[PDB]
Amino acid sequence: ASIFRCRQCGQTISRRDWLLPMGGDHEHVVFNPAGMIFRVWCFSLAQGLRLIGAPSGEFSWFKGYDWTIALCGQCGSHLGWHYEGGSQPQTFFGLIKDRLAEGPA
Ligand SMILES: Nc1cccc2c1C(=O)N([C@H]1CCC(=O)NC1=O)C2=O
Ligand SMILES: [Zn+2]
Repeated sequence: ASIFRCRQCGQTISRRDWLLPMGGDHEHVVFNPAGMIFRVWCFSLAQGLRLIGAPSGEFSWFKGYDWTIALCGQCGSHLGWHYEGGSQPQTFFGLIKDRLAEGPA
């Protein structure tokens, strides 16, 4: 249980080693304006995604950061968001825990 894959298809996405304690905890539970609750795990790094469009600050869960939707690059499943434009770090990924599968490298 060291690498994270897309639950829907298997695409390699991230690694346990790349978890990022933002504000002291890698896990942040948040809601969007449609009321959907997400258990977001922050990662300093991820691969295998497709980052869609240009960034937006609207509704951002992380102060100082703008977001882009992050899809699985293989199957299109919405896996989370890429955050940029901030500070320490300038960028990171916020991925929806239950949309990944954990397993051996
Ligand atoms: N405006 C809408 C409308 C529908 C769904 C979402 C947003 C929205 O902003 N986010 C996220 C994007 C990422 C973020 O940081 N905050 C959000 O509320 C959504 O899931
Ligand atoms: Zn996928």
